[PDB]
Amino acid sequence: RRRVIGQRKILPDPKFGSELLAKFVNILMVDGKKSTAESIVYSALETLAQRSGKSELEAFEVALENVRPTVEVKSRRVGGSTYQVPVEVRPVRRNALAMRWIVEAARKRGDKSMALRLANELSDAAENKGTAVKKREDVHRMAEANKAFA
Amino acid sequence: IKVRENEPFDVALRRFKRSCEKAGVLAEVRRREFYEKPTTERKRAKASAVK
Amino acid sequence: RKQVSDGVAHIHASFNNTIVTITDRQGNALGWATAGGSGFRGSRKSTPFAAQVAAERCADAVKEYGIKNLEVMVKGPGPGRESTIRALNAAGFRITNITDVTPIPHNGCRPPKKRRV
RNA sequence: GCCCGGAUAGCUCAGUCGGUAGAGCAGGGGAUUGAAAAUCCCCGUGUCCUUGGUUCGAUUCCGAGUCCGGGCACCA
RNA sequence: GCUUGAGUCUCGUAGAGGGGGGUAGAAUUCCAGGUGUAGCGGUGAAAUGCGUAGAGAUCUGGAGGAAUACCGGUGGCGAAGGCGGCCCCCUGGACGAAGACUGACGCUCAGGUGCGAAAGCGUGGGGAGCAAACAGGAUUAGAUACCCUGGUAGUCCACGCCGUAAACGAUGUCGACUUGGAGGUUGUGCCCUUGAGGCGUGGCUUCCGGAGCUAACGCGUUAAGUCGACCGCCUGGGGAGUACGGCCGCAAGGUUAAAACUCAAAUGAAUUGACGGGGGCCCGCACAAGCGGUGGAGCAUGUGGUUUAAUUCGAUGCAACG
Repeated sequence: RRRVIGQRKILPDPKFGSELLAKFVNILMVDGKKSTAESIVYSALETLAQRSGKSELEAFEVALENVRPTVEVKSRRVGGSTYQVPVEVRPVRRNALAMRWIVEAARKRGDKSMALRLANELSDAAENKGTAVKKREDVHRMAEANKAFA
Repeated sequence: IKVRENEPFDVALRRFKRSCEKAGVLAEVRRREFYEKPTTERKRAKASAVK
Repeated sequence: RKQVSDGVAHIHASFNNTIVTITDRQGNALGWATAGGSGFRGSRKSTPFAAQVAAERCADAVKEYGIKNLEVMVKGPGPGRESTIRALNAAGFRITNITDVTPIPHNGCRPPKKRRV
């Protein structure tokens, strides 16, 4: 409610050691079976070699670029009815949010297996594909697209 | 109400005339009139202006 | 294809809507804009940042001439008395004089009773 | 007695070149409510008025009957 | 006889006091024409409505009616009701000051006469805006409403009628007394009048408040305090300001004004609290931020049903149902 502290410092990736990738595995994690999450994403994250052939590291961030929004809505119980006054999105959630769309939509892909069903999505991310990239504009069509209230 | 300035700039000066008329004597009209409602509320709001 | 060079611009600022027409010196229609015609309708308009995109649409219909300068005629209250003039200052136009031509009588006609909920 | 029309869900009604028919309401089961309503979700057990016929097959098409409805029964 | 009550005269002062006639400027609507083009208008949204037969917007000219921004005020005038632009004409009252004059000619007042907001009525005018009725659109369970688009009487004028209002200060008129404080408006005397100004002395008027008064709230020199003169009025609530009769009215209806029967109260102020689709300030995984669920599915469990010879009794809003 009124509580005001700090964020929960997360433990970096099991290898590259990166908070950005840390909360990534967590957002992807399920049933506290964190192990699988690693062995499911940490693989597809490197399986990019077969998909490219080099130091697959920045590919992740570059892939998220096509999935990084900067405007969202927010209904407000004002003016009798309910406003929508859209507002941008700070970095703290930009990177986070995206990760959800990248995973929460990579599951309904319906491919070989979550391990790979995820990999492909990354390539589709930077190359614009799947609901992951969709959600962006499908969301932007509200904010910045309806500044009439913003 | 009449603005005019040299050296192109959108400073303002506009809200200066916004103290004699403007959206006030406007909304004053807007809806219905008053009649007895004013002579009364005009002489009660006056009570307010005391402290 | 007349090249009026300079012509005042009326800004009919109202509540349920706002419309700006870039008329000529004498007062001839050269190009008018409209919030209702600016995509969003219903009532989503009104708001200042919504009228600005309207009047700015004139620089697309009245640009056929070459208005190098122009005045501004703001009439009636509402979210579009400032927005309009602003958008016009960015559109590239100039300015010669801002003024409010809102109809302020002297207790002439008796306004409508209306509203009572 | 005469001519014209109606008869379809519990009510009021819509409907079909002939093969398995619906709406508003009421009814029922969920919901939400402190509880009722109002509102939200899901729900038709109709021998299509009777009796003859055409037909492979009739709520539908043909004849008749009851009932209701409209009109009429006048010169004398 | 007298002059301080009351009145007359003189000279000034302020005023939306009244009746008549003019006249000005802003805005609305409408008519005509120019420009220009697909929207306008409206609402919480919408829709009716108006738009390609060209609206809206814009500009020019014209017609007409109503009301007079600013000044405008805790202001002023009036018996009350009420009365706002500027000008003229006819007219009433209030107040001050040197004074001069009359000489108790005064106060109140049943009945009586007259004046009376608005709505309404009659005859004849007028009619822009607004707007009962009425008609559409919307809302809603319904919506003979609030809201929206229209709109008739009416609102305006003359002349006559109706006489009511929370016609309220809910406080009759006239007079004399009784601590104070701050202010408003208008007259007059005076002060290096050297000033915006400062000191008094009258009229009217706001706010606070002492004694006292009051059931309390509160009133408090403009009294609801202390007294005097005259008048109107009240006697529990409902029934009822109704019926009947009279009077008045064109008609609405007004005025005067019961009973039967019925209840044990009706009522006034103030106190405590509860509540408010009242206000201010707060806290709680209350919300917002996210993580995972329930609602669908199969199975478990309980409950309401339904059934049963029995389905033992209880638990039933959050506080009932592993």
